[PDB]
Amino acid sequence: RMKQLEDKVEELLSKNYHLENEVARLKKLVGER
Amino acid sequence: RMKQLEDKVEELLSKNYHLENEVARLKKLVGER
Amino acid sequence: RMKQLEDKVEELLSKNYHLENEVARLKKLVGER
Repeated sequence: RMKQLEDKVEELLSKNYHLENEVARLKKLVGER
Repeated sequence: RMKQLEDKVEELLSKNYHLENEVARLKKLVGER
Repeated sequence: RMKQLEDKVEELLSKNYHLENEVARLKKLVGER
């Protein structure tokens, strides 16, 4: 169960990094509107 | 400890899912400009 | 390993909260029409 949680935290970490880049991009696009 | 971590990873997983749906929606509403 | 996972999920939980506030703001700025 611990290895599985580790694998899941790793993908959530990567998803979080992506979302931050997307949110930063949207902030700027919403800015331009 | 493990039950607590499981609960917390679930919380983050469902929060992440909600944010990604909203961000996907906003990308479309904002468009290119 | 367990302490390390716990520490990482704590960090991600706070990062997720920040992104939710940003997304909430953008939803409002973008609007319904």
